[PDB]
Amino acid sequence: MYVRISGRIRLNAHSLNAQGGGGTNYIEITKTKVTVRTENGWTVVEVPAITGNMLKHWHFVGFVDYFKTTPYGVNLTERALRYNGTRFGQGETTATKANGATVQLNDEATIIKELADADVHGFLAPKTGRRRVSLVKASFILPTEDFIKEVEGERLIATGLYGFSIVLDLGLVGIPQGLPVKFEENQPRPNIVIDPNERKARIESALKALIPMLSGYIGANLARSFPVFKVEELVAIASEGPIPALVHGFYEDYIEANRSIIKNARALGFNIEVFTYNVDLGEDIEATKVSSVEELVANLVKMV
Amino acid sequence: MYVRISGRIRLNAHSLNAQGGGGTNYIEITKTKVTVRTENGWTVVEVPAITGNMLKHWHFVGFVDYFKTTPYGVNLTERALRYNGTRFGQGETTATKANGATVQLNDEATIIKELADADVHGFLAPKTGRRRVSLVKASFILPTEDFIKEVEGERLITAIKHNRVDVDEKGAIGSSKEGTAQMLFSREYATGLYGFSIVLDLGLVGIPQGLPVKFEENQPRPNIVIDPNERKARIESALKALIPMLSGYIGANLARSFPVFKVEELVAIASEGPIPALVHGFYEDYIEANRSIIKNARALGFNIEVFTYNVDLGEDIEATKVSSVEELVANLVKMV
Amino acid sequence: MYVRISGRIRLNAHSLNAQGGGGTNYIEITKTKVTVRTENGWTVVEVPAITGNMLKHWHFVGFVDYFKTTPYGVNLTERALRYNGTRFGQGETTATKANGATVQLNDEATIIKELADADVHGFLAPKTGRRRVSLVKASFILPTEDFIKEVEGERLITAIKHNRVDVDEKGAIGSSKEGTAQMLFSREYATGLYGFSIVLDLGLVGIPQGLPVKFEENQPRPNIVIDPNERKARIESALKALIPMLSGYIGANLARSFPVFKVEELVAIASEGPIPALVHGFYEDYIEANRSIIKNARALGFNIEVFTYNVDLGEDIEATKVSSVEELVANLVKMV
Amino acid sequence: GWIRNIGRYLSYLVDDTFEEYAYDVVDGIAKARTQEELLEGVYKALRLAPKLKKKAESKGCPPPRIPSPEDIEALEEKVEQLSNPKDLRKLAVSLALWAFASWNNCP
Amino acid sequence: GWIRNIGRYLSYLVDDTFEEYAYDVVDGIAKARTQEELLEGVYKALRLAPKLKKKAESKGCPPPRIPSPEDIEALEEKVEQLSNPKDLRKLAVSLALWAFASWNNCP
Amino acid sequence: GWIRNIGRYLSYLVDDTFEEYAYDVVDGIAKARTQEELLEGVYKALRLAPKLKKKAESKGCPPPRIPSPEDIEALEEKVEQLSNPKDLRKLAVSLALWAFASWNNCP
Repeated sequence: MYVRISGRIRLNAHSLNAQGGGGTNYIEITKTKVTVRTENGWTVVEVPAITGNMLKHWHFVGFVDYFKTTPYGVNLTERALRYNGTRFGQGETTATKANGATVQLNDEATIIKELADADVHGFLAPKTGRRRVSLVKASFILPTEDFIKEVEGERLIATGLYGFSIVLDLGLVGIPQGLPVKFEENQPRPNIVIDPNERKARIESALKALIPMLSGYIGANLARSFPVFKVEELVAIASEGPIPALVHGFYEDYIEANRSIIKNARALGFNIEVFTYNVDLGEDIEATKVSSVEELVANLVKMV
Repeated sequence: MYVRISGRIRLNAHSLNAQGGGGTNYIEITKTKVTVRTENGWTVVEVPAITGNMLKHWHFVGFVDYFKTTPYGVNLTERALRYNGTRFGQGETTATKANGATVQLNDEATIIKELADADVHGFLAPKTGRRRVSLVKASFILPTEDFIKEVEGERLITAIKHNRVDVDEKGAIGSSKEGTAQMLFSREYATGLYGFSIVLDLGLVGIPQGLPVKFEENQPRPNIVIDPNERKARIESALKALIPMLSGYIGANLARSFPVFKVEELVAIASEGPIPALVHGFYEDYIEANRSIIKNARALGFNIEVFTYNVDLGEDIEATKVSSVEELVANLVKMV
Repeated sequence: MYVRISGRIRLNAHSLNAQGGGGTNYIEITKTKVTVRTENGWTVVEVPAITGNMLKHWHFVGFVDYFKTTPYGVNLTERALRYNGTRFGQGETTATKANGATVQLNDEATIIKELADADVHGFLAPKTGRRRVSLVKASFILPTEDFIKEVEGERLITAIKHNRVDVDEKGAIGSSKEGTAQMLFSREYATGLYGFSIVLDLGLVGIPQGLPVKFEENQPRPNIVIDPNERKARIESALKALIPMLSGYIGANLARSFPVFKVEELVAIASEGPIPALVHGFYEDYIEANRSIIKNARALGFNIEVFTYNVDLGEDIEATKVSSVEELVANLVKMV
Repeated sequence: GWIRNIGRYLSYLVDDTFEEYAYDVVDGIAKARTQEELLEGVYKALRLAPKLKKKAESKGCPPPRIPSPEDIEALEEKVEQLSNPKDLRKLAVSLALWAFASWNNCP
Repeated sequence: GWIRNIGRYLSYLVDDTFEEYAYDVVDGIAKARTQEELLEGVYKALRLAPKLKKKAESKGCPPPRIPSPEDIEALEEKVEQLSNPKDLRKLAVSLALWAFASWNNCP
Repeated sequence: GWIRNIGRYLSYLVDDTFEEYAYDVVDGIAKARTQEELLEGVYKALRLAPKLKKKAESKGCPPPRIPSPEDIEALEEKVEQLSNPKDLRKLAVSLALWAFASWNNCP
């Protein structure tokens, strides 16, 4: 169920990702340099953008906020209810839960089973050496090429049109990194330590954790800024197994790349079905048109 | 079945190939120095780059990922399941099978029979000295010099400072005495366009290095020890392990960065017999070298066929204009 | 057939010919000191370089690779198939063919009749004392003098550290008591503009050194023990063995490094008889020396064929402007 | 005196256990010809002190005695009074005098 | 005399039953004319100690006996107590007696 | 008296049935009127022990007997107490004569 979502969103009057500045009065939004051809030689321009760290943290908080509803939310770390980006301490050798139980940091098959954040977003254990790769990968929300090449100035400082290419490889959740696949008698099966129903519940929870993503709940300083949020266009791919990653919206000729990859990916013989919003993606391909966000995730959780 | 692919790919706002920083708050990207003509005497310029050892590492992980799906995927070591690039340690006198069986480290014929990953990637047991050359070789990923000669500065590094917040059950930041596991976690990003020249040699897979070819009656034939079905399955797996190569699965720290990726331009040649290595996409004028090195190869009489994307390469050469990388994989698997 | 090729090439991000740091984690590339005028008295400088033993070894490798495809590829040593550098050791009084035939080390005429690798690259058995001077001579790959004197620094070593991360079956980093084979393994990398002058002498292939010329009635003739068709096959294989040199198949660590390879310029002289050696491209001023030597050799009456790539080489001298490296081999081999 | 401490520190850089080996810095210090090379080698050697301090408690070994600022501020004028390399070379090997001592770093 | 242990170490990299055969260091220290070259050659031979330490257990031989510290404090003032090269050469080359003999190193 | 063994060793590089004819080393032994050049001649003589080691078995005879360690620890205090060159000549010329003889080195 390796899902990829990428699109263009118009962000107006946003002050997300404050640099801090050491607590001084003057705080400025961070700058990242991006290269654009402009047909007269590649040139790098500094623009305001959103880093992947706070995007991933917002994915954390959305997941934990919309995962408490299910009755399987008992197995949750107390650091998650406080919306903490830190997962484990520098010198912490044990983990405690909301009920108050104690969990050791050995036999990763148990860390994956009795922990929630560690299973879905990975974990790092400096002492015992336990480590799990995060199943969620967040890109950088960069300004689109057309707006930068046509603005010919207007430093803003922000506002404009940005793009996102969020990707979720949640097909391995609930399966420990130690033994991903087990062979009974010359037959591969997924070593799902938890009962299948909890694995499903994690699947629906992760799929519908996208609600506080396109609703204007991204970034920092939301208590005073609340930028005008409006989804312009998006495209999503679900598939079932390993598929090529969807391209980000920074480039201008992205429709052609998306349609080409979808069509020839179907040509290889993969169960490829694409969801579109404000993107034609041609007519010869089977692209499902969705005009909002709620029915998109509703259809995403249809076949879980 | 030798695959030669090279070209340009654009990677922006990326932190591939982090140096580590020695376990401190400041972690940066490894940098290398490269010579550029600049039309006024060759000069050395420093720039972040990508080492090819993790290119081999993740071609390995793609190999195992796309080959365990095959029915013949039982033939693995336990380490390949964990996606670990290490193959054999100094004290490893035996290898544990994926299904729980045990194998020794002698009679390389067997080591390539029941093991496929070490067969296609080489291995080493220091105690007994068993050796196999890796059937795949990795090129270094470097920024194309035609862009370094244009940036005239522009260090490519941002070093954005983002800190992790940690509080106790009372919502207190704390101080240094309590620890609180509060470290700055400062990491730098890079952007631009790089070149890739990953090269694959699938003609020698499944063949012992000691006795590549045997003679029954003064005639040569390859020392095929396994069933050709497993051979073909390994060929397909190796060729379609390129899918998580030109999709955005190169480098390091994919969980938080996930660099934006697109294929700027690519050229591939396959043939059947030994062929020269193709020129890198690092150089500005690589296209002329490519067209020459393929047209002359055709002239001498090598059954070489060329696939192209984003370059015309002229009109006198029969070049297949591919559309992307996975349909390119289909085109390569058309021959087997 | 005395062919001489020399020119300038660029090598970047390569760990070729690594000294290994005396067997430790820090592995470093071999360095050589060279003298440069600097118009103020000759001064020495330490720069990394690649020795010619490497060049001769992969010349042997390419010769084997391009000779096994020929129908006469049976006549090869069993160790040549596995790319063994050594030809004969201390205690081997006999040799084994690819098919397993036993061969004595007496009357070297039959040795070169039935071995082909030893005929072209020489051999020496200390127990029997039978000697053979290698018919190919290798020049050292040094960076060009002008480039070295133009940088006044920039040692061209990056010292990129790249370790091995392994955990136990539970996923633990471990400590020194358990070992875990965790090292640092820092390796330094080189870049620059080098020159090459690999030369081949094919006028004595298939002829024993004891009596190179036979007389029937006061008339000289070459003493070829083998059938002449095998002589053409060996000559063609040797000529085409340089294909995996100007493409990036030179040096060690070909799996992870794969040096970024291209030819900046080159000059070749083929001729038929003995000719003066082509001067090395290390010197910044080898071009006018080359044109003077070829012009004077033509004046003396030497039927030399001159080929050039990226070198004007004057206008009066009849030189064929080649297009690539492999078609240059085609030009060399039409006249056999 | 005035040399034992810096040599003990440099031995703490590379010794038995303490799996952080960097021979490049000490090699460059030994072969340094000018004052700038010696200064940059000293700076590179001193840059690794936080790593050694962090690794001190990672294996239970006693913490390494960090060289005092007095030593480096004294070297500042003890190197910057010479005119020829011949007189500094032995200084370098004096700096390397304790590179491979049989010190009881972790008794 | 503090010479025997350093001779042991120097011969550990020249003697038989070891695969490291590079006597450039002993030749360099033997041809010593000034203060600095003898020290740098001796420490060049010295830096190969971890190779010996990690290769001794491969063949089952006991680990090599690294020169004791007192030896390497004692070497210094015995070199700086002299100024004439005539006395310098004796102590520069006196360590090469022990490099070549026929004792037992791997019982 | 720790002289026969070193004489045998000096013979082994001068005697027949070998390939290595170094009269320079024994000549340097003979005409070395002072301690340091005595030592240097000894070093040049002992530098060729591995050549003898890997040359002896080529013709199958038993390997040569290098002087024992005690043979080496005797020489230093034998020569250091020598003050005037008058008796310093006696040892040098005696062990020089011990080089030339006609015994069976190895069958």
